[PDB]
Amino acid sequence: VLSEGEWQLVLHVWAKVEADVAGHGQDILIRLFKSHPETLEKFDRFKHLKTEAEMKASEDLKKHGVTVLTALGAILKKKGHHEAELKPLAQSHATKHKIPIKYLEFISEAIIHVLHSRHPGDFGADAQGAMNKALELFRKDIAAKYKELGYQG
Ligand code: HEM
Repeated sequence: VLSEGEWQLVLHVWAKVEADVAGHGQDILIRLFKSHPETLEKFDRFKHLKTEAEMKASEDLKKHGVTVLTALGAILKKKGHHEAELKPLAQSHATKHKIPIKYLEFISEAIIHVLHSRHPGDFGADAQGAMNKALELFRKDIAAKYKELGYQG
Protein backbone atom coordinates (compact mmCIF):
# COMPACT_ATOMS: atom_id res chain seq x y z
CA VAL A 1 0.00 0.00 0.00
CA LEU A 2 0.91 3.54 0.65
CA SER A 3 0.40 3.72 4.40
CA GLU A 4 -1.53 6.57 5.99
CA GLY A 5 1.82 8.01 6.90
CA GLU A 6 3.10 8.12 3.36
CA TRP A 7 -0.11 9.48 1.84
CA GLN A 8 0.31 12.20 4.43
CA LEU A 9 3.77 13.05 3.22
CA VAL A 10 2.33 13.08 -0.26
CA LEU A 11 -0.57 15.42 0.35
CA HIS A 12 1.47 17.70 2.62
CA VAL A 13 3.75 18.67 -0.24
CA TRP A 14 1.03 18.71 -2.84
CA ALA A 15 -0.70 21.42 -0.71
CA LYS A 16 2.31 23.64 -1.45
CA VAL A 17 2.21 22.86 -5.20
CA GLU A 18 -1.37 24.06 -4.72
CA ALA A 19 -0.04 27.54 -3.85
CA ASP A 20 1.43 28.01 -7.31
CA VAL A 21 -0.10 25.37 -9.51
CA ALA A 22 0.87 27.22 -12.64
CA GLY A 23 4.63 27.79 -12.21
CA HIS A 24 4.97 24.23 -11.03
CA GLY A 25 3.11 22.88 -14.07
CA GLN A 26 5.25 25.05 -16.25
CA ASP A 27 8.54 23.82 -14.74
CA ILE A 28 7.44 20.20 -15.08
CA LEU A 29 6.40 20.39 -18.70
CA ILE A 30 9.67 22.13 -19.64
CA ARG A 31 11.77 19.61 -17.66
CA LEU A 32 9.86 16.93 -19.73
CA PHE A 33 10.27 18.50 -23.16
CA LYS A 34 13.87 19.23 -22.39
CA SER A 35 14.96 15.80 -21.04
CA HIS A 36 12.78 13.92 -23.54
CA PRO A 37 12.19 15.91 -26.79
CA GLU A 38 10.18 13.21 -28.52
CA THR A 39 7.43 14.00 -26.00
CA LEU A 40 6.89 17.42 -27.54
CA GLU A 41 6.00 15.67 -30.81
CA LYS A 42 2.86 14.43 -29.04
CA PHE A 43 1.58 18.00 -28.68
CA ASP A 44 0.50 19.77 -31.80
CA ARG A 45 0.35 23.19 -30.10
CA PHE A 46 3.81 23.06 -28.60
CA LYS A 47 5.95 22.06 -31.50
CA HIS A 48 6.59 25.67 -32.45
CA LEU A 49 8.38 25.95 -29.08
CA LYS A 50 12.05 25.31 -29.96
CA THR A 51 13.86 27.18 -27.21
CA GLU A 52 13.25 27.28 -23.49
CA ALA A 53 12.50 31.04 -23.37
CA GLU A 54 9.73 30.48 -25.92
CA MET A 55 8.38 27.73 -23.70
CA LYS A 56 8.42 29.92 -20.61
CA ALA A 57 6.64 32.70 -22.56
CA SER A 58 3.85 30.49 -23.94
CA GLU A 59 0.60 31.11 -22.10
CA ASP A 60 -1.03 28.15 -23.78
CA LEU A 61 1.74 25.85 -22.36
CA LYS A 62 1.09 27.26 -18.89
CA LYS A 63 -2.65 26.59 -19.12
CA HIS A 64 -1.89 22.98 -19.99
CA GLY A 65 0.38 22.61 -16.95
CA VAL A 66 -2.53 23.80 -14.86
CA THR A 67 -4.78 21.16 -16.45
CA VAL A 68 -2.36 18.26 -15.76
CA LEU A 69 -1.44 19.28 -12.24
CA THR A 70 -5.02 19.73 -11.10
CA ALA A 71 -6.10 16.43 -12.64
CA LEU A 72 -3.06 14.90 -10.96
CA GLY A 73 -3.83 16.45 -7.66
CA ALA A 74 -7.47 15.35 -7.77
CA ILE A 75 -6.11 11.80 -8.15
CA LEU A 76 -3.59 12.08 -5.30
CA LYS A 77 -6.21 13.28 -2.84
CA LYS A 78 -8.21 10.20 -3.70
CA LYS A 79 -5.37 8.13 -2.28
CA GLY A 80 -5.74 4.46 -3.03
CA HIS A 81 -9.35 4.54 -4.18
CA HIS A 82 -8.71 6.53 -7.33
CA GLU A 83 -10.65 4.70 -10.07
CA ALA A 84 -13.41 7.18 -11.01
CA GLU A 85 -10.80 9.80 -11.97
CA LEU A 86 -8.12 7.61 -13.44
CA LYS A 87 -10.35 5.78 -15.92
CA PRO A 88 -11.26 8.74 -18.19
CA LEU A 89 -7.57 9.77 -18.18
CA ALA A 90 -6.52 6.24 -19.30
CA GLN A 91 -9.17 6.14 -22.04
CA SER A 92 -8.13 9.46 -23.60
CA HIS A 93 -4.42 8.90 -23.12
CA ALA A 94 -4.48 5.43 -24.67
CA THR A 95 -6.99 5.78 -27.46
CA LYS A 96 -6.55 9.46 -28.44
CA HIS A 97 -3.38 11.26 -27.53
CA LYS A 98 -1.41 8.01 -27.99
CA ILE A 99 0.70 8.55 -24.93
CA PRO A 100 2.87 5.45 -24.20
CA ILE A 101 3.23 4.42 -20.57
CA LYS A 102 6.95 5.19 -20.78
CA TYR A 103 6.20 8.90 -21.21
CA LEU A 104 4.18 8.65 -17.95
CA GLU A 105 7.40 7.50 -16.33
CA PHE A 106 9.34 10.44 -17.83
CA ILE A 107 6.74 12.89 -16.47
CA SER A 108 6.88 11.26 -13.05
CA GLU A 109 10.56 11.88 -12.68
CA ALA A 110 10.08 15.50 -13.91
CA ILE A 111 7.57 15.97 -11.18
CA ILE A 112 9.98 14.66 -8.48
CA HIS A 113 12.83 16.64 -9.96
CA VAL A 114 10.74 19.82 -9.91
CA LEU A 115 9.49 19.36 -6.37
CA HIS A 116 13.06 18.73 -5.23
CA SER A 117 13.91 21.98 -7.06
CA ARG A 118 11.41 24.01 -5.07
CA HIS A 119 10.84 22.17 -1.83
CA PRO A 120 13.94 21.16 0.15
CA GLY A 121 12.67 21.17 3.72
CA ASP A 122 9.47 19.45 2.68
CA PHE A 123 10.90 17.13 0.09
CA GLY A 124 13.32 14.85 1.92
CA ALA A 125 14.08 11.15 1.33
CA ASP A 126 10.93 9.93 3.09
CA ALA A 127 8.57 12.21 1.13
CA GLN A 128 10.36 11.50 -2.14
CA GLY A 129 9.81 7.81 -1.47
CA ALA A 130 6.15 8.47 -0.65
CA MET A 131 5.77 10.56 -3.79
CA ASN A 132 7.58 7.99 -6.00
CA LYS A 133 5.33 5.38 -4.53
CA ALA A 134 2.21 7.44 -5.42
CA LEU A 135 3.31 8.13 -9.01
CA GLU A 136 3.96 4.41 -9.28
CA LEU A 137 0.45 3.36 -8.24
CA PHE A 138 -0.89 5.90 -10.67
CA ARG A 139 1.27 4.53 -13.49
CA LYS A 140 0.37 0.92 -12.66
CA ASP A 141 -3.44 1.44 -12.63
CA ILE A 142 -3.22 3.33 -15.88
CA ALA A 143 -1.17 0.42 -17.25
CA ALA A 144 -3.90 -2.01 -16.29
CA LYS A 145 -6.42 0.11 -18.21
CA TYR A 146 -4.08 0.18 -21.17
CA LYS A 147 -3.58 -3.60 -21.20
CA GLU A 148 -7.35 -4.01 -21.15
CA LEU A 149 -7.91 -1.73 -24.15
CA GLY A 150 -5.03 -3.38 -26.00
CA TYR A 151 -2.43 -0.63 -25.81
CA GLN A 152 1.23 -0.93 -24.75
CA GLY A 153 2.93 -4.33 -24.58
C1 HEM B 1 0.61 12.94 -14.84
C2 HEM B 1 0.42 12.79 -16.29
C3 HEM B 1 -0.60 13.33 -17.06
C4 HEM B 1 -1.79 13.72 -16.69
C5 HEM B 1 -2.39 13.54 -15.30
C6 HEM B 1 -2.51 14.21 -17.81
C7 HEM B 1 -3.78 14.83 -17.70
C8 HEM B 1 -4.36 15.33 -18.82
C9 HEM B 1 -5.67 16.03 -18.82
C10 HEM B 1 -6.53 16.36 -17.56
C11 HEM B 1 -5.88 16.40 -20.17
C12 HEM B 1 -7.17 17.02 -20.73
C13 HEM B 1 -8.29 15.98 -20.75
C14 HEM B 1 -7.82 14.66 -21.38
O1 HEM B 1 -7.42 14.68 -22.58
O2 HEM B 1 -7.67 13.65 -20.65
C15 HEM B 1 -4.68 15.93 -20.93
C16 HEM B 1 -4.45 16.21 -22.21
C17 HEM B 1 -3.34 15.76 -22.96
N1 HEM B 1 -2.27 15.11 -22.47
FE1 HEM B 1 -2.06 14.44 -20.71
N2 HEM B 1 -1.75 14.06 -18.96
C18 HEM B 1 -0.57 13.51 -18.46
C19 HEM B 1 0.51 13.18 -19.16
C20 HEM B 1 0.67 13.36 -20.47
C21 HEM B 1 1.92 13.13 -21.15
C22 HEM B 1 3.06 12.38 -20.49
C23 HEM B 1 1.72 13.59 -22.44
C24 HEM B 1 2.52 13.73 -23.48
C25 HEM B 1 3.83 13.07 -23.55
C26 HEM B 1 0.36 13.92 -22.55
C27 HEM B 1 -0.15 14.46 -23.71
C28 HEM B 1 -1.41 15.05 -23.65
C29 HEM B 1 -1.97 15.59 -24.82
C30 HEM B 1 -1.23 15.76 -26.15
C31 HEM B 1 -3.17 15.97 -24.39
C32 HEM B 1 -4.31 16.55 -25.23
C33 HEM B 1 -4.59 18.04 -25.20
C34 HEM B 1 -3.39 18.77 -25.63
O3 HEM B 1 -3.16 18.86 -26.87
O4 HEM B 1 -2.57 19.10 -24.73
N3 HEM B 1 -0.31 13.84 -21.31
N4 HEM B 1 -3.77 15.19 -20.14
